[PDB]
Amino acid sequence: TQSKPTPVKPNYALKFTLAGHTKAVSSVKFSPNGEWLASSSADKLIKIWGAYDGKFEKTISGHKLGISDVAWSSDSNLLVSASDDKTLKIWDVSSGKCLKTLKGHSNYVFCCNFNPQSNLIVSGSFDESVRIWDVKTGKCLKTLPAHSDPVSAVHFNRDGSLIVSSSYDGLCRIWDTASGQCLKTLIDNPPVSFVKFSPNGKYILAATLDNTLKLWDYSKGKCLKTYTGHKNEKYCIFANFSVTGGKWIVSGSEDNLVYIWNLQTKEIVQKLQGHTDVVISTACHPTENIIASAALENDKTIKLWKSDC
Ligand SMILES: COc1ccc(Br)cc1S(=O)(=O)Nc1cc(Cl)ccc1O
Repeated sequence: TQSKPTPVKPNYALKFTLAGHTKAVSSVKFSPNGEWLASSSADKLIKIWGAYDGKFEKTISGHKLGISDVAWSSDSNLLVSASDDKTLKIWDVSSGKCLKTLKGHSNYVFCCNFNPQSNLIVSGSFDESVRIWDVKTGKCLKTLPAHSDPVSAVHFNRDGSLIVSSSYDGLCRIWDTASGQCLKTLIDNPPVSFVKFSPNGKYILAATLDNTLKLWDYSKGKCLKTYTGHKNEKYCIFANFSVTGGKWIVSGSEDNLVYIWNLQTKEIVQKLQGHTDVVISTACHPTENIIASAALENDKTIKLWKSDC
């Protein structure tokens, strides 16, 4: 009498629009505890918003130029941001203040993430390097000469033992965190604009600037699934796994829509309309069927969408 729900499609609908940034939004992320959404922007600001109701909570300031990415610690108490001012900053969310400024990159910092233990941060920069930083001291532990063009994404796996990086040089590389040495290079060679590890730890989801998302088994070098129909030839647009309800892949797009695909069949199951510029970033809530999306400078808003499945 116990049955398994299996949705053909979700029904995400617009619930709230979050206004307040004054330039393009660059990233949105839900806190691990589900309570908050953080956004970053070219306007040099981080904003915090209620994850369930969209209500503005606070602004966090101090970078001297625009910000490309922001990421939460596992306990939801810290943020790290990556800026054009060549630094990362670690923030105490409660106080709103900067704890540490991570100095060492020689050009814009584009991407960042804590490891799950949250004692480390990983960054990637226009300077073509990946850096690994100690949270407690705020100092650089390792500099990896990772790529030969800007680094577009960095992500740790679930125990922090591996980092995956992507670059406009066309490569995805897997690094051993403890030693900094490369375990594998995945290779046409179109620019890779986003990558992250999959929920089961075995795959990487990679976006390339040829309008294509691919799910790769990184150990076998085999592409398992491919998702198309969206537009992505210019911007580094995040992609997500939606793990709370039906199994979906989510991404923004240069045609101003959020795209959602069936993980297994690869068919588009919904397109979310409402933004008025490129949707550069999307995020999926960790426990509820909620999506956040954010757009470039003609729009400058974040939208929260909710589904029943
Ligand atoms: C547990 O893993 C999840 C869970 C949710 C999602 Br959305 C993706 C993954 S996965 O990408 O890591 N594994 C996977 C891949 C395919 Cl192609 C088919 C079925 C799968 O469970």
